[PDB]
Amino acid sequence: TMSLGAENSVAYSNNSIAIPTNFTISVTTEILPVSMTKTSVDCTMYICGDSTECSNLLLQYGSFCTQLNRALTGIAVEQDKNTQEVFAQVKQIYKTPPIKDFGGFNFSQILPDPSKPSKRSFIEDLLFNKVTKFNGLTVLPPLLTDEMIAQYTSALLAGTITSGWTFGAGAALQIPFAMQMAYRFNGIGVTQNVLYENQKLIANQFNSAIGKIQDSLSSTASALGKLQDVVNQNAQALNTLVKQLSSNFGAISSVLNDILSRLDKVEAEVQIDRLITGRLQSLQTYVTQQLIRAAEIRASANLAATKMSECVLGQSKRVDFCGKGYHLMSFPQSAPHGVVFLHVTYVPAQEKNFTTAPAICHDGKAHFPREGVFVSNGTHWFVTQRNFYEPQIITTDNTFVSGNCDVVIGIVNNTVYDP
Amino acid sequence: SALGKLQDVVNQNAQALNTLVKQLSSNFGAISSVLNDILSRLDKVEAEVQIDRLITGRLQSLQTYVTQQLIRAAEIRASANLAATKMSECVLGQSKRVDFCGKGYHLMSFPQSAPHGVVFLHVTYVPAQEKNFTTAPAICHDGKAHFPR
Amino acid sequence: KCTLKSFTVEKGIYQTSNFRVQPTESIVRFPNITNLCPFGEVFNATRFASVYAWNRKRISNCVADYSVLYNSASFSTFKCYGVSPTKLNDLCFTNVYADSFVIRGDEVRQIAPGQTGKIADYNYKLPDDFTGCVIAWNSNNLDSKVGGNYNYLFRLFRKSNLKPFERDISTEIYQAGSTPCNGVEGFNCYFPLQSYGFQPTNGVGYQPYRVVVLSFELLHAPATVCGPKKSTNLVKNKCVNFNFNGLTGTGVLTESNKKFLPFQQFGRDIADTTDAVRDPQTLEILDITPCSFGGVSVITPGTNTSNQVAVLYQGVNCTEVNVFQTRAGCLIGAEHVNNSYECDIPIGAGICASYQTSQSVIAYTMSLGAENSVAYSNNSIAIPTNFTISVTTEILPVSMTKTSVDCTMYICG
Amino acid sequence: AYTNSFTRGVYYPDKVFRSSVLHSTQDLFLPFFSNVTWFHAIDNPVLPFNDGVYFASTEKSNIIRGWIFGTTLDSKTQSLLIVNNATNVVIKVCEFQFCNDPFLGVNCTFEYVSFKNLREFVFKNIDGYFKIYSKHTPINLVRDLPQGFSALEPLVDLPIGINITRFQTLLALHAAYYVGYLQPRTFLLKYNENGTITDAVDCALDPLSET
Ligand SMILES: *[C@@H]1O[C@H](CO)[C@@H](O)[C@H](O)[C@H]1NC(C)=O
Ligand SMILES: *[C@@H]1O[C@H](CO)[C@@H](O)[C@H](O)[C@H]1NC(C)=O
Ligand SMILES: *[C@@H]1O[C@H](CO)[C@@H](O)[C@H](O)[C@H]1NC(C)=O
Ligand SMILES: *[C@@H]1O[C@H](CO)[C@@H](O)[C@H](O)[C@H]1NC(C)=O
Ligand SMILES: *[C@@H]1O[C@H](CO)[C@@H](O)[C@H](O)[C@H]1NC(C)=O
Ligand SMILES: *[C@@H]1O[C@H](CO)[C@@H](O)[C@H](O)[C@H]1NC(C)=O
Ligand SMILES: *[C@@H]1O[C@H](CO)[C@@H](O)[C@H](O)[C@H]1NC(C)=O
Ligand SMILES: *[C@@H]1O[C@H](CO)[C@@H](O)[C@H](O)[C@H]1NC(C)=O
Ligand SMILES: *[C@@H]1O[C@H](CO)[C@@H](O)[C@H](O)[C@H]1NC(C)=O
Ligand SMILES: *[C@@H]1O[C@H](CO)[C@@H](O)[C@H](O)[C@H]1NC(C)=O
Ligand SMILES: *[C@@H]1O[C@H](CO)[C@@H](O)[C@H](O)[C@H]1NC(C)=O
Repeated sequence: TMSLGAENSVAYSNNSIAIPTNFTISVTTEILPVSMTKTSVDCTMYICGDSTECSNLLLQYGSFCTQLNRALTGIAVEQDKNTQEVFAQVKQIYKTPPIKDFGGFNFSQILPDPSKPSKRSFIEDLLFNKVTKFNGLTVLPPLLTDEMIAQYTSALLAGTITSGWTFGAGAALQIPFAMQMAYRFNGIGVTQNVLYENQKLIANQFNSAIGKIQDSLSSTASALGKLQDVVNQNAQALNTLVKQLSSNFGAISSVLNDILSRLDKVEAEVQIDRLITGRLQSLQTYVTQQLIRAAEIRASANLAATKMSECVLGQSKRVDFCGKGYHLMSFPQSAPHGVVFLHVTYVPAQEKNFTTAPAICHDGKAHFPREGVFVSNGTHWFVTQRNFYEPQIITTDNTFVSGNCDVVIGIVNNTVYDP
Repeated sequence: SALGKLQDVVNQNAQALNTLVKQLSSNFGAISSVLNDILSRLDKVEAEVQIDRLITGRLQSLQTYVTQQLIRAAEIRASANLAATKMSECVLGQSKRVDFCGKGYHLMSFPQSAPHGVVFLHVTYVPAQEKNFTTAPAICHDGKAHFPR
Repeated sequence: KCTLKSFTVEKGIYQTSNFRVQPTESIVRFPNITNLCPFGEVFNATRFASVYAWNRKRISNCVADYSVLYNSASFSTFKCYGVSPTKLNDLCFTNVYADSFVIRGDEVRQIAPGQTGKIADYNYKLPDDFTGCVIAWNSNNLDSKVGGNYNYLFRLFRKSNLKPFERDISTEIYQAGSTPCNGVEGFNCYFPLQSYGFQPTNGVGYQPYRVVVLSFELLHAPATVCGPKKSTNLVKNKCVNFNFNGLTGTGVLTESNKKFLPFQQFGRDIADTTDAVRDPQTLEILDITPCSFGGVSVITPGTNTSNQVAVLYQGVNCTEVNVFQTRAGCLIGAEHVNNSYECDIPIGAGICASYQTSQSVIAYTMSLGAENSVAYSNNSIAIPTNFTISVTTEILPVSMTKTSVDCTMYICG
Repeated sequence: AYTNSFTRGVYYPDKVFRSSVLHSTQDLFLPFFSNVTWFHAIDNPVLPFNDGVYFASTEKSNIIRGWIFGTTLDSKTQSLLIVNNATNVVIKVCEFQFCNDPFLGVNCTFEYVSFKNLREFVFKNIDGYFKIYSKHTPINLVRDLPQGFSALEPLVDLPIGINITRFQTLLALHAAYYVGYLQPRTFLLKYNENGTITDAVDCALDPLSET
C-alpha cells in the first residue's frame, strides 16, 4: 500500500508561534516542453508511391489529401511560434561585463562558454547530452538554430544579472547584484539588512546549490524525462505510419506494384481502392493524433512563456509558480525541444518556539506591531519581522495604537518604550 | 493587419465549410458524384452498391469536419479562458504579473469589443530618461549602519 | 497557383509537388534461360488421369507463352486467380505446376477456390488463396467410347474431405454402416470409386472434359519459369521505369554496398517496399531509390508586388537538383546576402528571405535583435528621471461561428 | 537422455535482405529452453517427425554421415535419403526399400549432389515442400548442447510432396547428436547493418519475452 507521506502534528496553541532563526537558498530545476519535431507528408507519395494508376483513383476522393497536408503545415508553423514566444522575450541581445563582480555569486556554470562552436553554458551542454523517408515523410528544421536559442537564453540571463527586472519593463538599468538581491529580499518580506549582514553565507549557499545542479544532471539520466517522452512519442507515431504501408487492408498484397504487375486495369482498381482506403485512414489517424498532441505542446509552451515573463523577467508572489519556497529569482537554460528554469527560492530553516500576543497594553492603550509580531523569550517582550528572527525593543515607533485594553482577546501588559 | 488573429478565425471556419461543400462533387469510386444520376440510371440492386460508396465517403468527409471543429473549439476555449482572466486581472484589477497586461508596469486596462473577440487597451508606466549615480548598500554615522526604508 | 486553387498568391513560402523527373527508359531484366517450356506434354498427352489420382507435372528451367495458351482454339473454359491472364507473359515464377485429370463437362464448376461436392471434396481441393489458372476442354473424341469408356474414375465416398492438394488413391470398400466389409460389397458396404462411363451420345454436360490447373509459385526465390519478353540493357544513376522478374517500378537505379547473403534475391524497406535487387543475369546488387527527390517549396513575395520567385528543394543537395545551399535544402533564384534583418519569410535553420533592391528576392541569416552591453559595475546604478504612459493593444479570439449540419441532407439530399 | 535447448534452433525466415531493423515473424521454430532428446553414436533408432525437426551433432572424426525420412520405409511410398559426409553430399527421393539397420559399409523423381566442432540442421515439410537450413561452428564443450545463438542459413528446398511422420540418422559400420521438435511460434529477430540475424526473442517463452 503506498505511503502518502510522514504523519506530522503541528504544535498549535492559542499563544505559541514558531519563527525561523536561519534560512537556506534553494535552487530547483523545472523542465518544460516548448516544441516538437516539425513533419511534412506528401499524402500522394505516402498512399500511392508515384504510381499514376493509383494517383488517378486518389483524385476520386477529392480534397482529403490537401487538407491533411494543410493540417500538418499548421502544426509545423506553430512549433516555430511556440519557440519564439518563450525565447524572444528580449528585444536586445544583452551581454555580460568583462569582470564578474557580482558580490560573491558565481554564474559561470550557467553563462556562455566561449570555447564551444555553439556558445552554450556548461549546464546547457549537460542538458543537450541527456535528451537523445522515401515514403513521402520528411522532417523539417526549426526556424531558430540551437545557437540562436542559446543567444536568447544568454541575453535573458545577462539582462537579469546586470539589471534586475528592469530590462523586462523598459530599458535595462544597471544595479549592483547584491543590491538587486536586497530588493528580492524585500519582495519576500525579509528586511534587506538580513542580506547585507549575511551576504557571504547567501552567496556560498547559492554557489553550492548551483553545484548540486551539475552533479544531478551529470549522473541522474532520467532527469529530462519530460523532453525525452516528447521525442519518443513523435518517433513512435512516424514508425507506426511507415509500418502501416505493409498492411493488406483486404487486398491481395500490400505492395502496389504486385497488384499492377499481376492484374489488368478493371481487376487492379478493386485491389488498389482497398489500399487507398486503408492508407488514407492510416494517414488521417496520424494527422488527428498529431493535432491533439500539438495542442498539449502549445499549452506547455504558453506556460513556459508565462514562466519566462513572471519568473525570469520578474519576481513572483504566486505560490509554487516559480519553485517551492519564497521566489527570489530564476534563470533560463535551453534544452532539446524545451526550456529549463533554475528557480532560486528563500526557504526558512531553523525554527524556535516563542510565546506571542496580538497586542500589548501600556497606559491603558492597545498597541499593535507596524510590520512584525510581538514575541517573548519567556521573561521579556520583543517585536520581530515575521519571516526571520531579529528581535527589537517594543517602542512607540515600531507599533501603532488603536483603542483601549478592554476589546482585544489575548492582549498582554508590557511597557512600550518612547524614544 | 492588427486584427489578423480575428480574421484568421473567420477565414478558417469559411475554408472548413467550403471544403465540406466541395467534397459533395467527389465520386469516392462511384459512377457519379450525383445521387439522382445514379438513381435515374441504375435499378435497385445495382444502385445500392454505388450509393454505399457515396455514403461511405460523404460520412467520412463529415466526420473529418466535426473532428477538426472539435480541435479548433478547444483552442478558442483556451483563448476565451485567457481573455476572461485578462478581464478580471487587468480590467477589474491592477496586475503585479509581468507582461500579463502589456509591457511596462501595469496601471490600468480597458476592454473594447471586436467581431468574434475582445481587444484590451493596456495602459502601462514605462520609465524613460536614465541618469547614472554612484550607490551604496548602507551608510556609516556614529559607528551605526543605516539602510534606506 | 494551382496547388492553392487561386490566381492570387499572398507573400510566403508554399509546399507544392515533390521533385521528380520522367522515366528515361522502361528497363527489363529476366534470367536468360533458353528452353521452351514442355506444355505440349501437359495439354496434348494421349493418356490422362482419373480425377481421384490427379497427375502433377513440375515446370521449371524454361520460357513459357501463356498468350499462346489463353488464345488457343483448344480450350472450352479458361480462368485465373491472384493473376490476370493478359498479364502472365510479363511475369516470372520460382516454379509452375500443372495438375491434370478427366471429369464430365457439368462438374468443371467444382475446380475453383473454396468449392464443394464430390470432385472438390473427395478428389481435388484448391486452397482459398489459390494463385494460378484453371483450363478445361471438351475431350469427347478422345475420352468417350461406344458402350462406355470406364477407364476414367472419381472417388464416390471418403471418411473425410481432402485438404488443399491432398492426394488419396486407396480402393478399400467403404463402410457406410455397422456392416464389416472385409473386401466385399453388401448392405452398407460399397466400392469407393465410380465411373462416368463416357459415350459419344451423351449431352455436353455428361461428355468428358479434360482439365489442367496451372499453379504459380510467385515467390521471391529465384525464378525458374519466365514469360517470352526480352531483357533491355541496364541503366544506372538516371531515373527509369523497370521490370525485374515481374517486379515493376520507377526510380534511379544505382550500385550499392548492401552485402546480400548468397540466397537473398530482393531487399525491403521498413514499409516492406523493395529497396534493392540482385540482377537475374549477373550477381549485381542494385539499390532502387525512387527518382532523386524532396518536397519543393516556392518562396514568393505577393503576386500583388512581383512575379519573381525562389525555390527551395527540401533536404536536396545543390549538386542533385543564383544558387545557395541552406541547411533546409538547396535554395535557387535567391540572392544570398551578408547583412542580417528581422525574419521576413522563414526558410529554416536561421535563414529567411525578403524582396529587396533593381528589386530581387534575397536570402539572409536572421537577426535576433540589436546588441547591447549593460554598463554594470559593483557601485553604479541607473535611475529614471522621467516616464512615458504607454497604451498598447492586445487582441484575443473569444468565439467562432456556430455551425449546424443536417447529416442526412448532407449525405443523402 | 535429455538436455535443455537454450536459444538454439533459429534460421533465416525468407530469401529477403533486411538491415538495421527488428522484424517480427511466425514460423515453426524450436522453442527457447525446450526439452531436447540426446544420443551417443560414438545409437541411431527411428524417431517421430511431427510438424518439423531441429537436428544437431558434434564433430571431430566424421561418425554421423546422413539421414532417412518417411512413414513406412518399405517401397509402398516415397522416402528421402540424405548423405552428408564432408567429402560428398548426395540426395535421392525414391520409393526406397531398407533393412531395419542401415549403414555406410566400411521411383526416384529428383536427385541433388555436391569435440572440436558443432553442426546444426533444420528439417521441415510444409505445403508439399521439404526444406533444409544449416550452420557450422567450432566449440569447446564436449559434454552437452552449448548455450548460444547463431542463425541457420537455407541450403535446399525440395518441391517433392512426400508425407513424412518418422526419420533416422546414418553411421559408418561393418559423435553425439541432439533432436527437438519445432512448434508454431512467433519470434522477434534482429538484423544488423549487414543483414546478419544476430539475436532473437521467443515471444511466448515467459511474460518478459512477451513484453
Ligand atoms: C515547540 O514546542 C512543542 C512543545 O510540545 C514541541 O512539540 C515542538 O516540537 C516545538 N517546536 C520547535 C520548533 O521547537
Ligand atoms: C488560551 O487558552 C487558555 C487555556 O489553555 C485560556 O486560559 C486563555 O484564556 C486563552 N487565551 C487566548 C488568547 O485565547
Ligand atoms: C552610464 O555610464 C556608462 C559608463 O560606461 C555609459 O556607458 C552610459 O552611457 C551612461 N548612461 C547614461 C544614461 O548616462
Ligand atoms: C546468358 O547469361 C550469361 C551470364 O549469366 C552469359 O555468360 C551467356 O553468354 C548468356 N547467354 C545468352 C544466350 O544470352
Ligand atoms: C498591392 O501592392 C501594392 C504595391 O505593389 C500596394 O501599394 C497596395 O496597397 C496593395 N494592395 C492592397 C489592396 O493593399
Ligand atoms: C553537397 O554535395 C557535394 C558532392 O556532390 C559535397 O561536396 C558537398 O559537401 C555537399 N554539401 C552538403 C551541405 O552536404
Ligand atoms: C559574404 O561573406 C563570404 C564569407 O562568409 C565572402 O566570401 C563573400 O565574398 C561575402 N560577400 C559579400 C557580398 O559581402
Ligand atoms: C524432458 O521430459 C522428460 C519427461 O518426458 C523429463 O524426464 C525430463 O526431465 C525433461 N527434461 C527437462 C530439461 O525438462
Ligand atoms: C561419402 O559418400 C559417398 C557416396 O555418396 C562415398 O563414396 C564416400 O566414400 C563417402 N565418404 C565418407 C568420408 O564417408
Ligand atoms: C515405382 O512404382 C511402382 C508402382 O507403380 C512400384 O512397384 C515400384 O516399387 C516403384 N519403384 C521403386 C524404385 O520402388
Ligand atoms: C559488416 O561486415 C563487414 C565485413 O563484411 C565488417 O567489416 C563489419 O564490421 C560488419 N559490421 C557490423 C556492424 O558487424
